Amino acid sequence: AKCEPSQFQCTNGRCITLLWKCDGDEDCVDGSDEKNCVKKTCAESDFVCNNGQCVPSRWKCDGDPDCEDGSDESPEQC
Amino acid sequence: TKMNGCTKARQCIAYKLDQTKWVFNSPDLIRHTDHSVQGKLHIPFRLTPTV
Ligand SMILES: [Ca+2]
Ligand SMILES: [Ca+2]
Repeated sequence: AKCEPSQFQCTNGRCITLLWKCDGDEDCVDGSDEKNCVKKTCAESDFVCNNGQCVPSRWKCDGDPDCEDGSDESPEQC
Repeated sequence: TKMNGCTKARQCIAYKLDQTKWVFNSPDLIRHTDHSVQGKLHIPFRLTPTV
C-alpha cells in the first residue's frame, strides 16, 4: 500500500520506519519493530542479563527466573 | 503464569487493579466498562465579580 515513510513495509502493509523498527512498540503482526537496527536494548528502567539480554529491572532478584541465561535470578546477582 | 496457546506477548494483556483516586475523564485515558460517574470534584477558583 501507499505510505509516506517508504521503509520496511511489513506484511500488514505498514511501512516500518527505521526508528519504528527499533521503537520498542511492536506494531505489525510480525515482530518487525524490534529487528535489525541499533537500539539501547536496556533503558534506565531495564536490567542487562549477563549474555546481553534485556528485561524489566523488577525481574532481577525476585525469587522467580525470567531471562534465557537466568541472569535475573542467578544467586550471584542476589 | 504460563498462558496456554500463546506465541507472542502482544497476544495477551494484563493490568493491575487500582482506584485509589478516581480519574478525570480525559482523552488520554481509556474508560472502564462501567463509565458511570463515580464522583464529582469542585472546580476551584470561582470567577466572581470585583472592582
Ligand atoms: Ca514498532
Ligand atoms: Ca526473576
